[PDB]
Formats: sequence, structure tokens, C-alpha cells
Amino acid sequence: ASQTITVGSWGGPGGNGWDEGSYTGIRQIELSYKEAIGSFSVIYDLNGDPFSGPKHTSKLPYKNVKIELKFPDEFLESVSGYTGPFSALATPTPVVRSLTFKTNKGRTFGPYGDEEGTYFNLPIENGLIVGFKGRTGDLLDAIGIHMSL
Amino acid sequence: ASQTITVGSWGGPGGNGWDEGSYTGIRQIELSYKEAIGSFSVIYDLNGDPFSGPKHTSKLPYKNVKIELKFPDEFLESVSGYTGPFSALATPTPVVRSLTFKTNKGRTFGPYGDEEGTYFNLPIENGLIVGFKGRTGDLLDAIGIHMSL
Amino acid sequence: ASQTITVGSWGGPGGNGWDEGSYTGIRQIELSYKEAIGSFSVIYDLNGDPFSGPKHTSKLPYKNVKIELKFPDEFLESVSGYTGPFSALATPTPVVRSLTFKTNKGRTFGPYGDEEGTYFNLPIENGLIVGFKGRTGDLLDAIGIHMSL
Amino acid sequence: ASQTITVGSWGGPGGNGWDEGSYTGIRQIELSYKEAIGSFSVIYDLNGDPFSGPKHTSKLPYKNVKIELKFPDEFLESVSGYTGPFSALATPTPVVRSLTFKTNKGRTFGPYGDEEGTYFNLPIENGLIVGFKGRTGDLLDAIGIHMSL
Ligand SMILES: CO[C@H]1O[C@H](CO)[C@@H](O)[C@H](O)[C@@H]1O
Ligand SMILES: CO[C@H]1O[C@H](CO)[C@@H](O)[C@H](O)[C@@H]1O
Ligand SMILES: CO[C@H]1O[C@H](CO)[C@@H](O)[C@H](O)[C@@H]1O
Ligand SMILES: CO[C@H]1O[C@H](CO)[C@@H](O)[C@H](O)[C@@H]1O
Repeated sequence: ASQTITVGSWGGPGGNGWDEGSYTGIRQIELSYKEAIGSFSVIYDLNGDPFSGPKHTSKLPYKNVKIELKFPDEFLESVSGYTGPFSALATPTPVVRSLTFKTNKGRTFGPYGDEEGTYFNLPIENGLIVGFKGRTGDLLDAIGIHMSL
Repeated sequence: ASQTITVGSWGGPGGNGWDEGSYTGIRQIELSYKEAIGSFSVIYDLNGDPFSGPKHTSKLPYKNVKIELKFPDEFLESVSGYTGPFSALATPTPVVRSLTFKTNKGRTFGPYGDEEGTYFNLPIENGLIVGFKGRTGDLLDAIGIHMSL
Repeated sequence: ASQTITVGSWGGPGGNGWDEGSYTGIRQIELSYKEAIGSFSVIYDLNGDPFSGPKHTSKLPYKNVKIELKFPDEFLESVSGYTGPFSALATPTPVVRSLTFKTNKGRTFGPYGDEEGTYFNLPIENGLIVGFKGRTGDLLDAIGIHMSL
Repeated sequence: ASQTITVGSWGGPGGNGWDEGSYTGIRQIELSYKEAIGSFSVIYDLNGDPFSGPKHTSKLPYKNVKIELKFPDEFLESVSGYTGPFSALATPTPVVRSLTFKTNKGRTFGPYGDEEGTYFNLPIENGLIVGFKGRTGDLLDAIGIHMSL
């Protein structure tokens, strides 16, 4: 059972948890958004071959978007976003409202979802986001990260 | 030259940089504070023997404080705080204003320094803060972290 | 691109190289043998689900064998074997003649293949064999290992 | 308590154990030898400054030798040697009789001590020997290694 530095879990305890696990790297990210982040599934790299992980999609009719990294020369060097409860979707607990990624090549994938609530930002100076972990219900209640060299 | 996952660097580009490096674990943290964090030096564990790292002290007449962890049964599981520019000490760039630690034993070392500015929080679910990195001038301009299993 | 401590490469430069990569752990090992080791393919654990890696089989009509580890309570704690050139199969370079595994549960999978040539033994005191690397032609010319915590 | 992949422990159970721990790298190695290896102490690199670890010296009047690596451009890429019991020094258990190092720059520090007994060889394809572990009595009964990226 090898283990991987797991960091954070930003967001609330709502929805059901999920942990896609560790892989060799990240190739593509797919997420839906509107006033908050809804669906979130990612395509990892498993030793050279692309491996699509579990789909954590939500029913909310949100705008979808694909984030294609120019792997393996380009990789996430920063993950930041906003977390706060959502009124329209009657649930008392916090939800990831906004998410925004930044790659080592200078490419930043603009903030998806409203930018309001308490801020969180993970600047990676040395290391690789090798996998995602998080909780999903009708939206993305929380999101976590696996890292390695 | 062996390397360690390095994360963050929360705060501004002011002052001079410093990186204390990687060690086996953390035993004691010493920092001075008032409206922001000033001095910051830590005592690591180098294979069982306590090893005091470089002192990054500031002249500002601030209130000092020692944080003694009950090593190795107790270790930091969360580091959070605030970063924002400081008026009184004329400098245009952001500074770590507040810092607050939480150990796996439930012990939280209350927020030191004013809690205003943009928030940052590093929840550690699996891994160890094995070393600090950061920038100091008259205060603690920024602070970073080294992690490992 | 998430790298993993890679060790050894015991054996000769004959045949074609191959690297199955890193995974979460090892579940089953399949190898054929006679006077030396011929086919060698393994089934890894990818975050809980069994993942069969590339088949590196050889044509030689050798006796096959499956090594099923009681994962995840049981794992390899030692890999040792013999390397030396082979007469019968006219090739001037060394080949892994014998291979023998030992698990943390005391189970040792007896030496497969003749035990002659120069000896090699990797005792693992702390760490996990998380993936194999090696060269195959008509037999297993050499074998390597990926490790992680 | 951060941990490091620890490998091997080649040699016998004689003498008293010792573990110098993990450091940033290796700068110099000092060992004494004759028909077997006697004294063995090393100077590590602790984040840039040379750090001398525990001296594991033996009284046997052996020939001493210093191995200075051109750190950090040069580092051990292979450690091999011989282990077998020693007659002259009446002890029934195995002892490391010979030890030989090879650096990434092509420099090989010739076999020290008689080359007889069972062979052991650790080729490092990716990773760093970051610390030694071993057992010493009147000679070097066994030797182990800590590795990391
Ligand atoms: C209102 O319903 C769903 O979505 C919210 C936020 O995603 C969760 O907290 C909740 O448990 C349900 O899964
Ligand atoms: C005003 O002087 C000092 O302290 C501030 C904040 O610590 C730094 O930005 C600056 O460069 C100096 O080191
Ligand atoms: C004789 O043929 C094959 O097998 C040997 C040993 O496996 C290799 O060295 C060689 O290149 C071929 O692949
Ligand atoms: C004969 O005396 C010493 O040295 C040998 C080999 O080093 C050890 O096995 C033994 O316990 C003593 O420490």
C-alpha cells in the first residue's frame, strides 16, 4: 500500500467523499461551473499512458470546460480558489465556489465559479500534484491534493 | 543533494530570503509578534538529537513566544495565518501579519500577530513539515515549508 | 512526470529494455523458468484495484509459475538471485539465471532457475518495491526495481 | 519522525548496531582495512554545511584511507563488496571483508579488504545514498544504507 503526501481538503464536510488516488502525473482536467464548482473529473498519466480517473460529475446544468496541460513539459505549479457556503442550493455547509489553476509555463486557467468566501492558495515550489481527493454531492463540497517528487 | 517537496512561500518578496533546509522533524518554534510576525527561528530534530537551525530574528521590540511540541508523539498537522502589507513599517509589499499552528494532539497555538489581510491555510492530512524556508527583513516577509513522509 | 527511487539493473545488456513504471503495490508475479528465468510479467495494485502490467513473456518452453502475495498484509521484503551468461542459448552476455523472493510473512518462493553465476541480493529494511524495470530478449537479461514509502 | 527508504544490512549480526541517520548528501568517507573492513565513519552534507557523523572506529591496527567526493557534482552511484566470516579474528559470524565504491564521475575507489566470501552489489540508477547504518565490533560486521531523491 504505498502512500503519498496528501495535503489540505479545502471546502466543507458536505456531499460524499472520494479519493482518486496517486498516479504518475496530470494530463487533462474537466470541471463544470457557474456560481460554484460542480463536476470535477481528471485524466492522469499512468507511466506514460493517459489514465482517466473516476468521473465526479454533478447534475446541475453548469457550463463545462476542459483544461489540457501540455504534458509532460507543462504541469500545475499553483492551485488556488474560494470556499464558502452556497445559498441558492440550500445546504448550510461550505462549498468550493471558485477554482483557478496556474501552470509552470505561465498559462493561468482563469477563475471558474464566483470568487467569494474564504480564500485558499497552494503555491508549489518543488513537487508534483500527482492525484486529487475531494467530496462531491450536487457540487464540489471540498477538494484535496496528493503530492510527490 | 537530496531534495524535499517544498510548498508555498506565502507572503511578499520583501526582505532577504533564507532556507533552513530539511531535517528529521520539528521540536520547538520561537517567534516574536505584535501587529505582524517579526523574529522566526526553529529547533529541529536531526535523527533523534535536537538541532537548532539559523536564527531569523528582527530588531522590532515585539513580544516573544516559544512553542514546544511534545516530540515525537506531537507534530504540526496544520499551519495557517494572514498575509498583507504593513502601514506603520513603511514598505509597499505584503508581510506575514498573523501565524497560527495546530498539532495532531488537538493543541492549537493561538493566532500570533493581527489577523488581517489575505488568508492562507495548509492542512496536512498525511506528511510531515520537515523544514522551513522564508524571507525576513525587519519582519517576516514570507514563510515556506518542506514536507516528507 | 512523478519519479521513484530506481535501484539496480542486475544482469546483462542483452535483449530489449522495458520499464513497467510505478504503481501502488504488487499483487501477483508470473515468471517462467528452467536453466534461467524467461518470461516475467506482474500484476500491480493501482490504488486498490489490481492492474496487470505489460507481459514480458519469452518463447522458450519453460515451466511457468504464479506467485500470489496476500496483499496488502504481505509484501516482498527481499529479492535475490543469480546472474551469469548462458551456454545453451548462444549469447555472449550475462542473463538472470535464478530469481528467489522472500515476503514479510516468512513465505519464501524457492529459487527459480539454476543458482550459478555472480550473486545479487536486495534486502529491504524499510520501503516498498513499487514497480519493476528490466531487459528481455529470449530470456530475462536483467531486472531492476522501483521503491517508495 | 520523518523516515527514509532503508535498504539491505549486508554482513552478519555480530558486534553492536548503529544508525547514523539521514542527511542531505555525502561528502567524505573514512574507513580502515586489511583482511576485512575495520573502522568506518563518514562526513555528510547537512543542507550545504559538512556534518561529521558518529565515528565507528575499530582498534585493529589497519591501513586507513579517506575517500573525498567532489560534492555535490559527484556522488556514489554504486556500492558493492564482499561479506564472509573471518578466521584470524575468532568470531563465528560473517563480517564485511571487502568494500568498493563507484561515483557517477567514473571514479571507482578500488576494493578495500580481501575480496572473498558471498558477494553483494547495490547499483543506484536513480536516487541518493543519504545515510549509512551498520554494526561494528572489532571490525565492520554489517553495513546498511538510507536512500532518497
Ligand atoms: C443539497 O445536496 C447535495 O449537495 C451538497 C453540496 O454539494 C451536499 O452538502 C449535500 O450533502 C448533498 O450532496
Ligand atoms: C523596511 O525594511 C525592511 O523590512 C521589510 C519587511 O520585512 C522589507 O520588505 C525590507 O526590504 C527591509 O528588509
Ligand atoms: C539469443 O537471443 C535473444 O536473447 C538474448 C538473451 O535474453 C539477448 O541477449 C539477445 O539480444 C536476444 O534478445
Ligand atoms: C571478537 O570481537 C568483536 O568483533 C566481532 C566482529 O566485528 C563481533 O562479532 C563481536 O561481537 C565483537 O564485537
